[PDB]
Amino acid sequence: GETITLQVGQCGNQVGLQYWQQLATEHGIQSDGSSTPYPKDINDLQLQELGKYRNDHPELFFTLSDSNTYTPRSILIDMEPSVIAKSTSALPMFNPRNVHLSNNWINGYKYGTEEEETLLNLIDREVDKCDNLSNFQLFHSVAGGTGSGVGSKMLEVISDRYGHKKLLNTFSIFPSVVVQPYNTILTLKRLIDYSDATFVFHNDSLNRIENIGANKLIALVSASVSNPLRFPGYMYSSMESIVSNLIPTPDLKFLTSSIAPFSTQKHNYLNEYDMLLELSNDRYKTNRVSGDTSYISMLNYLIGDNLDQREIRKGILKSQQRISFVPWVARSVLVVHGKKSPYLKNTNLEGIQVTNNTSMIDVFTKILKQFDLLIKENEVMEMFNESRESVKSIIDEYKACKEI
Amino acid sequence: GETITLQVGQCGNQVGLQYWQQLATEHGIQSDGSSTPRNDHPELFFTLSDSNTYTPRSILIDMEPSVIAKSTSALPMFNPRNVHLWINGYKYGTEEEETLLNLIDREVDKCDNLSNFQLFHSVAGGTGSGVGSKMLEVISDRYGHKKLLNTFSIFPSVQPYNTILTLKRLIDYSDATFVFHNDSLNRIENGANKLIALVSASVSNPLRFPGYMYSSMESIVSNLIPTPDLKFLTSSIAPFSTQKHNYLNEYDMLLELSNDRYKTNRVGDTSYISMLNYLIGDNLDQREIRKGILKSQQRISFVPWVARSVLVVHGKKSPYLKNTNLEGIQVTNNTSMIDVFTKILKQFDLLIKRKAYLNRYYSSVEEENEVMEMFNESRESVKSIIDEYKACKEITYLDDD
Amino acid sequence: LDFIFHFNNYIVQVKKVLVLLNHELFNEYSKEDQESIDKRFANLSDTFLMQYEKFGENLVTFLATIKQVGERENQGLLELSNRLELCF
Amino acid sequence: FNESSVNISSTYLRKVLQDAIQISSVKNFEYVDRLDSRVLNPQHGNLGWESFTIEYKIDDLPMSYLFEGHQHLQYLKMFHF
Amino acid sequence: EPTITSVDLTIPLPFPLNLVLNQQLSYQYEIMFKLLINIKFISKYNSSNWQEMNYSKIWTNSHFNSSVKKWILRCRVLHSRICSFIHELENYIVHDVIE
Amino acid sequence: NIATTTKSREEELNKRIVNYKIQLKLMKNFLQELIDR
Amino acid sequence: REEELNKRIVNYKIQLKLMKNFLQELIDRNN
Repeated sequence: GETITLQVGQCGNQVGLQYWQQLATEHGIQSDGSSTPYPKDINDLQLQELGKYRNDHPELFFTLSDSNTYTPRSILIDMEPSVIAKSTSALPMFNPRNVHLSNNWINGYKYGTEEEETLLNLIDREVDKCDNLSNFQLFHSVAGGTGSGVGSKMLEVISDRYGHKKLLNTFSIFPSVVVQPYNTILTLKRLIDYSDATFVFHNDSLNRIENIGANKLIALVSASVSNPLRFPGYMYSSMESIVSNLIPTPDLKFLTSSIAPFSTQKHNYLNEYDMLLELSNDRYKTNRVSGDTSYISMLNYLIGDNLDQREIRKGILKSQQRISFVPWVARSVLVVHGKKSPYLKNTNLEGIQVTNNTSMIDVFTKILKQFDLLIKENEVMEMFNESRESVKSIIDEYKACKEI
Repeated sequence: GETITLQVGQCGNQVGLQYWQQLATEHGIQSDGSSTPRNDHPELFFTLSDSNTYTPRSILIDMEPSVIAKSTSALPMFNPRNVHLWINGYKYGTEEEETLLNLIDREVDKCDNLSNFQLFHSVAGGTGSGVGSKMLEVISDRYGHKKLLNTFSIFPSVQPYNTILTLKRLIDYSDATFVFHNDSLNRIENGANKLIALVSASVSNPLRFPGYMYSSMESIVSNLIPTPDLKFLTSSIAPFSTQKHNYLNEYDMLLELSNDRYKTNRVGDTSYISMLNYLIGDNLDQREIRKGILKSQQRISFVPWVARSVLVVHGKKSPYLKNTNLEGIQVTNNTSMIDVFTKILKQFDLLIKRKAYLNRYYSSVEEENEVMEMFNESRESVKSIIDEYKACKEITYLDDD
Repeated sequence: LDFIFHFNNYIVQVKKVLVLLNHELFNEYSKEDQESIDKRFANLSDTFLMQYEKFGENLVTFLATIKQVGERENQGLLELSNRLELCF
Repeated sequence: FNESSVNISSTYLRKVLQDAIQISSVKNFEYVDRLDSRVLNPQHGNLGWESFTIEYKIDDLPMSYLFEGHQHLQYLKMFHF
Repeated sequence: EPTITSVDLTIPLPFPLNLVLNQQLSYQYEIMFKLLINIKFISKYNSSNWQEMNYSKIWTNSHFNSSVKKWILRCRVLHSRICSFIHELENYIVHDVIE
Repeated sequence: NIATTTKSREEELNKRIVNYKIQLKLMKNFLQELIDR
Repeated sequence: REEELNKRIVNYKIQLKLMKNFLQELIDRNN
């Protein structure tokens, strides 16, 4: 399958630029689109005295032209041209054709509605270059202005133009002003309605991790989620398969991610066993999680050369007891044995953990309380009421998740 | 067979200059007619002397000598012997009928086996449009219908009267008329004659650079004109070429050639009557073209009574153009002609109810009656073609009910 | 191929018949009755219908044959079958 | 694969294999030529899913004479599971 | 049968070129020559008949009655279908098989 | 049952027979030219 | 089913061999 990335808003563009530079670095694709010859495999031992061949899948994201030039499957949507200019200058490989240029959520939503035909033509143009499309990836901020309204309208348009036949992820960034709570609730309503799997990122928790920029961590997590897809292995290798393993019902679709920070410091993790235990720590999760949390699904990513199986097995066994699983979900912890890109010189391990826990009760409770405080033509107020009721519809559902 | 080009009016002469420059560049013929160091066949468009000089077969007609002088000076290999210098223009064409008839008969005698007449002219050209309208009549009368005519008429962006008077004869005598709008040409550019020249040069590519198939103009045209009434063609050109971000595959050329924004005439929903796509590259991958043909057939809305076939010609790029990337031209027959013809008729009716400028044409009682009957006939013919194109859309076209 | 060739020959022979139907050109060509004209048109009706239905029959049989052969042995004929089926 | 194992023909298998090679990351694989699909037992009661097997051709090398058929049969049993 | 069904082309070859272009190969080439000439000829018969059907004076005459007009329209559409079918068949045979 | 494979078995056999029908007929024509002299 | 094609193949192999032997016999006798 193929994945199409859409970036909306200033924050979305800032994240996407580093996300694409990360992917280009891993796959050895230079900023000008030229490809690098593939280094010989490390575990493919050979006898010893004493150019287009590849074994990865970079084209799952980049369109390989007839002239051996790669180009990302990205679409940049916003109104301020400064961020787009910076992004294009940093990465000339971006297709100029794919760029679209133009505070209140309603104004942005109406602008998206009026100019929906052009954006739709762009989406169809990108899809036409893809055979056997798999999913869409969205990088946008829930609150912030252009991103909220434009991303919500694009969400609805993509959801209903293709009959929901392809799943649609969402790398939403939550805000850390009088208009912000309204925007957050209004966008979260469409996130509930249309999105298939949402990665919640909280700026305050990102700042908590950082001080031990903020967009680099989001880029790293997003570019490490799809590691099995770009370097296929025994399991997964499909975006639908990864998501389906963490979403038991359509309602419990909000995922959160944990990141191991110490990928480079010379006091890095000793081995896989240590990192398996350290990943469960609550101080490195990207969403504030209390001690009353319970996990619905578990997924751990390991990225390194020739990982020791004994350490991984022992780490899984020890971590299974520590984690508090929801009563009606069987105790199951899964580890993804990803492959490190041969182009990267760094030999240290990296590991990203993706979880579906019940900590969303508190986060949406804070959002709901702020919205209720701020509330104290008429059509918009009806939409506000509908968003309030839709959010409560999963507040109570996540609460009921505790019960058999 | 050989082809004869007729250039009428200032716009026609400029477009013809660009067209002949393009053709000479493709065949490596220098400005003086000398060859440059065969598998191609420029003889279909150039006369070869026994002193190794190539001269165009075109005939230049214009009311003033400035345009012809510029055209001849720019391209010295034009033969000066072929240079000749609305109602007033048409009556003037009647006076010069003998000279023009002999002038065209000279070119016909000079070639070995004539195939078709090409005509470059502007419908909104005023007097030159009148002389071209007379040219069509005299040619069709003298040579019968064994030799077909192709007119690359440029449509308009007092003009309504001229457009209707020229369109009456364009409908009556032309055999396959291309439609070009300056509006869509300048929209694409966002000079303009370089698009028309490119389209016209590419339309005949299978003749000048022979391949396995489509070796004659009869085969090219017959695929697009099921009925002599529906004779107007819509041409589409892919502009994204020679840039770094070109179309990566011919398959994407086939898919993105159908965009309504690239068409050379103003278009909503349309039904295609016939299709033929040009692909011009040194090497063409067959399997990509098969996939693109299948997708194009499954995507495009054909009229019920047409065979629903999409034809892709595998043109060969000229040796004299160095290793340039793929380019392609699309020529279609749509039902979108009803919109532009309706626009022209609306303007004509609006300006015919108001006797704004008819004093320049109505000289007396007999002139009033003559112009009235002529205008009525033209209006009725245009309505007839609109009704025919509208009846093509429905499903009961072949029914006698 | 036989049917197409014979259809072209029939088209050529039709040109003679159409002279008699219309009057405006019959006088010009004769330089070198209602019942009879009705009979001529009635004859052309059945002849043309026969050719039309024969074309339909031949097309159906040809497509079926290509489809079976392409599915069995030849890969190249299968895509031709798909294209022709998408045509008619 | 939905239809019975007797209905599947060689041309359909070749089309499936080529399309799957183009879609996946094996199109850049060094020995993509050696890959070849087959159906083992075309019984009426066996569907496509119960018979399709992928076969890696090493007959072009002398190594194939070392690897007796029994080993290959045990390589096709484990693949089936 | 029309002569087109029975016109053949033969090319004797110099020694030793004829050893590689063996007579069995040239015979298989000759069969293709005959097939392609048949199809080319029919396409040339489909174009000339299309020229008359559209622009010959008798067919293009406007003074027919309604019934004859509809008959002519039906005949033109049927001939267009035959033309498209032949061009599709020739395209397959020549580009999808030979080239 | 015989194993099914991506390559068309019957196509190969049919092509062999056609190539064996060309050799036979060419040989017959040559022998006719040889005998009649 | 394909047994029948193989049978015809071998029959034509024999016929071709017979024709070639006929050529050799004729040439030997003429010499």
